[PDB]
Amino acid sequence: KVTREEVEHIANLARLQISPEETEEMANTLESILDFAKQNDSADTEGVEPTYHVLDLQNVLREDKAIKGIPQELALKNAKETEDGQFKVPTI
Amino acid sequence: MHFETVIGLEVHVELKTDSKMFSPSPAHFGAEPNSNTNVIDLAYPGVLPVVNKRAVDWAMRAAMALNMEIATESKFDRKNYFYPDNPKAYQISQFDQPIGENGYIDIEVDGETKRIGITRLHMEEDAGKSTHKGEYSLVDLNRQGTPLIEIVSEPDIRSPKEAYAYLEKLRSIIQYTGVSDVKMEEGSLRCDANISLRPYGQEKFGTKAELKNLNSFNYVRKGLEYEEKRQEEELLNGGEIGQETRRFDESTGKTILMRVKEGSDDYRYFPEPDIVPLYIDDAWKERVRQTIPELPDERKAKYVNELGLPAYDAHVLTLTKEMSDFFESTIEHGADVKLTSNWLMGGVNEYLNKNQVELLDTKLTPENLAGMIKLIEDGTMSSKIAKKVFPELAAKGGNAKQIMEDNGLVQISDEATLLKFVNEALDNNEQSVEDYKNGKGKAMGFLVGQIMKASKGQANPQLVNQLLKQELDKRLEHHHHH
Amino acid sequence: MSIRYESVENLLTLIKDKKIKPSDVVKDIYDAIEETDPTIKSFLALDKENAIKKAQELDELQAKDQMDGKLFGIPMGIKDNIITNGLETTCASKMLEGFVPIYESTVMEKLHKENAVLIGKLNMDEFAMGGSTETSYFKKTVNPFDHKAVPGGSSGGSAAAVAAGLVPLSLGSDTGGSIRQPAAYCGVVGMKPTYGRVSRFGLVAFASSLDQIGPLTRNVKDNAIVLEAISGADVNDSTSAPVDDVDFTSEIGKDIKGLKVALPKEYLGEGVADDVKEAVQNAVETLKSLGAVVEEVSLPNTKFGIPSYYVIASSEASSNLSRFDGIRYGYHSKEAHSLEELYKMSRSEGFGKEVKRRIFLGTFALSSGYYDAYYKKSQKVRTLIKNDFDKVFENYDVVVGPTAPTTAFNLGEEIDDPLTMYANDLLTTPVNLAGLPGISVPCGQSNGRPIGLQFIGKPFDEKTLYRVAYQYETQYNLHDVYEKL
Ligand SMILES: [Mg+2]
Repeated sequence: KVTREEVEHIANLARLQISPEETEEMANTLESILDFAKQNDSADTEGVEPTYHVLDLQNVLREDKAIKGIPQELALKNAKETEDGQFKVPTI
Repeated sequence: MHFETVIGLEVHVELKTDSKMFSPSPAHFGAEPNSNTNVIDLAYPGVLPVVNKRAVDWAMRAAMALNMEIATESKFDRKNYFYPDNPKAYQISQFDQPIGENGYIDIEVDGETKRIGITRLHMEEDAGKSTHKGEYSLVDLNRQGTPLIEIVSEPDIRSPKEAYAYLEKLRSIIQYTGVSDVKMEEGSLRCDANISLRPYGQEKFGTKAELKNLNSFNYVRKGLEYEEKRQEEELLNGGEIGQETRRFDESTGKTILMRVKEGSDDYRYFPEPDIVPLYIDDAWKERVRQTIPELPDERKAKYVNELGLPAYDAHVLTLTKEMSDFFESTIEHGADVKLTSNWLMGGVNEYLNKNQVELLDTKLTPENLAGMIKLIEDGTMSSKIAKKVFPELAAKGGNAKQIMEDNGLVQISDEATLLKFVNEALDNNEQSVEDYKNGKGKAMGFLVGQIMKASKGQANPQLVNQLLKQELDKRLEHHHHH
Repeated sequence: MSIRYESVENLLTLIKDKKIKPSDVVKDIYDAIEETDPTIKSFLALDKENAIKKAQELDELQAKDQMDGKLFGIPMGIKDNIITNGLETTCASKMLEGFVPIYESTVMEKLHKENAVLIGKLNMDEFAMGGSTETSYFKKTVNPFDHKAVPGGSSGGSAAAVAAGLVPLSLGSDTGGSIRQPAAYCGVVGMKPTYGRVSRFGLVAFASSLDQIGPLTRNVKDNAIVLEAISGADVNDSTSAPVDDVDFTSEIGKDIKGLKVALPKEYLGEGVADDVKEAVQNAVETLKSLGAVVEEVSLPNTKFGIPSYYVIASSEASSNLSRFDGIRYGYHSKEAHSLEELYKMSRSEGFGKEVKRRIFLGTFALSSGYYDAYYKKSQKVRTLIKNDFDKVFENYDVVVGPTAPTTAFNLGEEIDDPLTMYANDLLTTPVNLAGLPGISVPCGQSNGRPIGLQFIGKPFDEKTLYRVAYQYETQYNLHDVYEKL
């Protein structure tokens, strides 16, 4: 089964806040889902290569030609917090 | 106890392409924050990565220059992590199929050369920039997405000095490929160092540290020197072992603990679905291989075995491709090999450093430089006069001969013309001539002065003096006139 | 001639023959929306002002005899995860409520070029995760055939708006059956083309290796006409296929005598309801009556479609949705103080429960120690599922089966049951896993609710799918029922 620490670890990796209630919920929610996911273990994948790209296509490259960036005002248009032409966030 | 110092270096090189790695925006930007971005760099909902063709070719070229095995099948992977300068919350990089693998470079530290293996070279994008300003940080994504190649060495480095030597050679080889300017002061060359000590006899290591903020070749060696000693003391003091991330302090020369890594950072690496796989065929590899010029090691070998130049000379002259090309172009113009080597290593490099200016950005040319060297070779121009002409030639170009005479710096040393000055001096200074025969004072000094005036400060001091004395001595005679 | 129930094909003719002005076409559309959508609730942001303006432009072109475009004057509804420059695109999430894009998605660039008229955006499950559209942060779309039933998901709005006679065409997106399942539930035609057939540039990503935009219409031919307009290579999407031939109507009308149809035994397996099973078996007989050769085959790894899909899509989502941090756009938690809180609070407050559930599971599936056992294992299973089809296509032209295991279920019946709702993707997920094209057309009704028939084809063989689907459609369809709802 899933431990509390492991749950909090996943939430941190995903950058999601989690409360005591939610933590226990996911503790169980996780198994119910893992048991569901474990259905894949019934498939025989011996010697089988994983599929990363479903499409048979390779070498799609873009010529190195620069295209001017958009105006600063447009790049910041949808940002909630900005200052001096930059995105503003709590100290890093 | 005795211990083995194991060091590994993680280097990043900025490719000087026109556009970004997975975005069409410019790789070079101005001063206005967030003026060099597009929806891709901004990680807008729905955007996709479009890999830069030249970036791949250049990554391949660099890998080949490092003697690596070039992948046939290669792809990109997402390195997942949240950070303000990494908008997508993942950096597109390469995990298990890097462009290059298992290369190496030879270095010189003490006596025999040592081969340092280079595990891999892979492509990825750079992050944006975050500046503090009080209790908050400001994010500028102009640099986000710029092309980077990561070069990880095998952990074969055994001392801070070796680390410096590795970096110097690596920098030189990459500089020759022309894919980057690789300058730490400008950030086009970056290096993080990883070090840990192992007491001889057993296999366990003491604490391991990742060193950050090594912004120069000297700070790298100095950071490692201090860390190696700190770790030695910890080893002897039985201090706790662990994975540390420390930042070097330039104003102190020490390393400060940034964090005590617990476990391992989980980047949830997985193959990037948005970029189709790379299938690097023979023709492609052959095409790129043909763009690689003679590299440092091969050139200095010739300078030593063929030109007979000292190992020192061969090393300095091949530090950069431009210096090497200039040297070769100058000696082909008939300039003495040894003299050309000396001027490039000394006067030229000295001039370049003093004016913070690159060789090809001066007015010096293999032609006008060889010209100057020839004048010093035949004795027409002294080293002292050379110190006056060279700077003028480098600054405004032209030709040594012309500069020398158009300034009255031509020294007269041929006994022929010098005899003319001497004879004129004797005829025009009869009283002094006799004063000499009578030792009435400083006749010799006076006569030499007149010649210096007559020759406008060109006559060879030592030679005038000698010729003067000779002729004066032959004349212990006399006469009269009204 | 309230043209709300006219086909794309017929509407085109009406406009070209100058029997109606584009401006009046648009008036009819908004009248329909005002009258019917309060009930159906398929639309989110409407673009009425711009739509009226565009129609005036087209009125002029009509007058001057300069009516260029594959969809000249044709109204369109667009799923809200498809970027529309200057028009609110929310993905039905609080995370992007009020979000106005500053660029244009490729499919929209193409549709505007063919002169279609943008009517508005359509409701969907939040960030395309779900099979009923009930997770929408804004409203719960209902099934036009039964208002107590769900319209399917995640493209519920796209299916409903078309079935309800609001627009003649809509675009949806399909990651695990998100276009086909709702088309099946709402009794309309829905195609998820071959992976790479339609650009993903401008499609807010769910699962990059599975997602694909596709059209929903009231008939097969209208569907092919629309696919023709949105398909094609795109320099902005490296996964878009370099296939310039986008002629999908050329085979429509030709017979299917001798066509080799494969019926997988697993597609009529235990999880398929009796009424759906009966309708599909009758459809198989219809296919035979038309001259097709229908024989049973086996796609043995079918049962793994749901879990492989779930793991892969969730993992990819745990990466594709990581850009949402409230920094550059979208929801920004006002009460966050530290950087960690900004990320965590903006994401926990901005994302709905199902979305966070999937992000969590995906993050876990990719985490140290579980990666091989979950994510990578699923990618190997995906290979097996693709191999199943390859073997069948060596001897058969197309694959047929039900689109969904049951008719649409009730609103509120499976919404608090995550496990249960995914069961509805039994027959659709293998298609995305294999990257194949798949189209759903109605083949019957049970208690008034539509049943879908699915045709799966070879890579880029949408022409053949439309050919067989059209022939089946000549025998059974709901063309006359729509206008009667
Ligand atoms: Mg790196």
